[PDB]
Amino acid sequence: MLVPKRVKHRREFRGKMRGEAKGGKEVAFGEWGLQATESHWITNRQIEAARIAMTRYMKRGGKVWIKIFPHKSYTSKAIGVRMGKGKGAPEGWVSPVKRGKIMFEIAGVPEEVAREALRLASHKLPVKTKIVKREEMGGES
Amino acid sequence: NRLKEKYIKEVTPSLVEKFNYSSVMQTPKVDKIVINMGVGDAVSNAKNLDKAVEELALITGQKPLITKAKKSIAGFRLREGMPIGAKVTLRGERMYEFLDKLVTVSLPRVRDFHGVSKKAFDGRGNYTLGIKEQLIFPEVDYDLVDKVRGMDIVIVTTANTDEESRELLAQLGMPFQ
Amino acid sequence: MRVNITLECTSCKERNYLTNKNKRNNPDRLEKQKYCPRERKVTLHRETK
Amino acid sequence: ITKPDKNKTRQKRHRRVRNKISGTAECPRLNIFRSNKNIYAQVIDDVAGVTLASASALDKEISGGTKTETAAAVGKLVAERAAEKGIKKVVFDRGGYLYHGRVQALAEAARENGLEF
Amino acid sequence: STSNGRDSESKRLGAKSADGQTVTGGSILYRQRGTKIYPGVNVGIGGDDTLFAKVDGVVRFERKGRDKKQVSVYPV
RNA sequence: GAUGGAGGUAGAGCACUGUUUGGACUAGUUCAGAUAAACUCCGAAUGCCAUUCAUUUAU
RNA sequence: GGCGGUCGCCUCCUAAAAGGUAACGGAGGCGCCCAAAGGUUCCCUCAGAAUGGUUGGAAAUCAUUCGAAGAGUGUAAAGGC
RNA sequence: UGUGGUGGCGAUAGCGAGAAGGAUACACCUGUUCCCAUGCCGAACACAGAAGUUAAGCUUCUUAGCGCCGAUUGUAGUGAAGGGUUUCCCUUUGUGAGAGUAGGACGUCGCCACGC
Ligand SMILES: [Zn+2]
Repeated sequence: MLVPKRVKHRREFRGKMRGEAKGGKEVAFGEWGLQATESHWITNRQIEAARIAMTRYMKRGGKVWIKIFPHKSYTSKAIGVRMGKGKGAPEGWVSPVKRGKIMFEIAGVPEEVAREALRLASHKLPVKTKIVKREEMGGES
Repeated sequence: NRLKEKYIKEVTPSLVEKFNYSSVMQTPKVDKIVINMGVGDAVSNAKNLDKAVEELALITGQKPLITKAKKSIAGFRLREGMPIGAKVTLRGERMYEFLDKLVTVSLPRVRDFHGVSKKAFDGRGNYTLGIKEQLIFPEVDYDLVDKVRGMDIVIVTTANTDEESRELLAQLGMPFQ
Repeated sequence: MRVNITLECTSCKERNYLTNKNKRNNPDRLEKQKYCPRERKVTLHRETK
Repeated sequence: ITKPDKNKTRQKRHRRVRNKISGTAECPRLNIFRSNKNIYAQVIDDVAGVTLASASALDKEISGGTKTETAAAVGKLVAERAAEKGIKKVVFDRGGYLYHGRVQALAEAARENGLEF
Repeated sequence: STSNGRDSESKRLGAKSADGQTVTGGSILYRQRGTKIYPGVNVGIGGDDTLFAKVDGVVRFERKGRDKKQVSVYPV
């Protein structure tokens, strides 16, 4: 599980995703991408589950870029406790993802291994996805 | 006094030719001489800056400044403004007399004649000597001394490239290796 | 240690002013030249013993 | 080492003198320049941005001494010349110097021959 | 069981007269902390940075060089 | 409706402070990519304050 | 309801770009101190880094060169300088 | 015209690299007797000067590497008016950025003095 070292604030607000990605919508470092087409929260455990599945399938390695980091914490109260007093205790970490964001990148491996690995990563996740390659600019090798 | 003649009569023609100076303003000089004492022991015994100052003033006709803390570090039991060391600055004739007594009387009292290192030029043309004790001078005495301590020296000049000062400094004395 | 105080005139004896001081810092009595309104003049005022 | 020029160090003090001193046409601004061999003086109003009178150290005809005595003559000259233009109520800008030496000489000579400060 | 729960009274800071409004002597123009805005022709500063008119005239918010603002009052 | 103005939100940005991924490097700085409620080099729509102003209206 | 906490005052976020705005919402301070740490007149410019230097070490104190602020501002934070 | 001084205007006025120049003026430079000064030092500030020099400041001129001033049209947002599940999304009408760019830019306006 990824965790931020040293937060400045222990609790915070949650909202208000209102989808459209602000940042990385193109492949930057690899050859193949996994782009989210819905907007949702994505947690520590979902990322690690997807990463383990993606790497296990690629015997002889290759490389993998995780491009999504959980910055924002949770809180929650307990069963049997009435409404009222201040926020609960923090339990978890998440990152909000909006539609358009590329989330993983793979390279050093032909199509079918990369496509199978990105297929296995998506069943571990709560979003709809596409698979994209680097298309066309002044230079794309 | 002793070296203004020496400048305008041996050295300025030399240095003006060796680097082909179109003007004589271009020829470097000696601006300052600054002496330092790092006592660091008024921490313990208040009567240490006193001896440092007595010795430094035995050297030159000038009561030295007093340098204080400038911050507070607990490694050395330092608050702010704890008077630590003394310093002196030398202009004009106080500089030429002091350079002469450095080259011609005092320095060679030091043995194991390593003179002056040459990794000692700042990279911009000023030089800093080094002294371990006080007994190297004819202004000091035998018995009065009680500690092995010596003084730092810095000689500042008006030179761009180190070697210009190397020559302008050896030419007046300072017996380098 | 800090205590309110009154300064009293030294010619007409009128307590004209109220002020402060720290009495472990200033152990003795304050002394100021202040305008005295009864005489319309600047006079040496002193703190009440 | 790098010795700085003095003229910039005194521009840095002159800009702080001028946050208070300023000159209108009722109360023009008596300025001063002091160089290595002279001292000058102008009488300046600022809403219009112009000079009303002037006098210079060794430009026109002052001499009869070359100690601080050159300054008092300039003070007397601007006093007479500005009284010629109906001027009595100036304000004194030191430049960035001290009110002490040969600027005090010019100022004093101004105060004897017609200009109320 | 919380240890928060306290605040101070709001202070009603801001602009108290508009650009282009005529104003009588002594009327407040702007309440602030520190000089966000500066005093200009015929305007004073108080002890806690409030800006006030000295003379009757119209109010004009202007620009002070590159990055500062000014208030002036101009009589007819 | 027209004209002037005060102010930092919705964007989006990484100059400042937190949080953060790759690569080159070395002392023994750099090239890229993200992020924020108590971050800001920037910055709307609308609302608000005015005016010897205009057109309708009756407060 | 009880038990627990809270009860006046200051600064920030919430607060939807004027002002105002709830909650047993999220974070901190106050119940003083200074005879100069107040007034006024002159003068001054910071924190670091790199290079050399005896004790002296990473780091006390000296010298030079870069350095718009990365310091300081009696005390919390914001706005200022 | 050239140079000294003193002013307005958002650095389009700045920074760095490069050249040249002493006619007067500006400077560096030379000294401490006398007014004044160093928490040590005539370094500075203060004064007396006029041997020396354009090396440094200063002035003029070249340079778009760093800063600065930047449109247009496209997007993101959002006044009004409507529609699906209402977490969110869409269609008309009006407004319209921040980025990213084409371009600008090595100042411009004025008073005084002296010299040509
Ligand atoms: Zn009385």
